[PDB]
Amino acid sequence: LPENVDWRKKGAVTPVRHQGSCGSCWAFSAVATVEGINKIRTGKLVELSEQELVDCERRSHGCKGGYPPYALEYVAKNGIHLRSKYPYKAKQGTCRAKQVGGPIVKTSGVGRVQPNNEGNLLNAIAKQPVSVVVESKGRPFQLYKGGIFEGPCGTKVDHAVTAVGYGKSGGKGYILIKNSWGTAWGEKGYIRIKRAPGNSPGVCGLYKSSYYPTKN
Ligand SMILES: [Hg+2]
Repeated sequence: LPENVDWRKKGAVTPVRHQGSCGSCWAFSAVATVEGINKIRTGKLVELSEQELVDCERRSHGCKGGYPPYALEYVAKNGIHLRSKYPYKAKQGTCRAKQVGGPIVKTSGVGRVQPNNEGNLLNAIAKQPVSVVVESKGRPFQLYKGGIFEGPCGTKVDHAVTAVGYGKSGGKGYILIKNSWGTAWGEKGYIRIKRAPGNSPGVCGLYKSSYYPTKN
């Protein structure tokens, strides 16, 4: 695979956002992967609506969490609106998907990374942004303000974020994660999580559950 990939270098990653007052990480992560395969297949970076998935993705639970593959299923069946035509309110509303103008971004299906294995994950990352899970409940994670993150954390994953790159940095393997906690957190909104090698739940269960949208 390439030894280092950064989708931000590619123009495939939109600015860091903030969830505000809502458990919508599932939606923000599915959004970010969909922006990325979007820019990769079409050349156009656009920002898409997290609020469409909070209000319309009925299998997820709004502002009380959700599941990145369901969201990704949602986009494959229904496509998904411009963040500007269906703006983010940080609470669960009724689904307005029908009433919103602008172009729909559409995908065709969902890719499941075979979990618990480093190279499977990077093979996916080396092709596009991937939705992954992490255990975020640990103080070290919530107070993370930069460096290669090795824990401590457990594998009780509770938070969906987006793998937007991976690489080696003054010799450690990491994965480059876009969080949705604002640019105040971590390295201006990103985290570099230590790569466990081969077959592993990953640092902080980083390998336990990886999905991406398929398109074009
Ligand atoms: Hg979360």
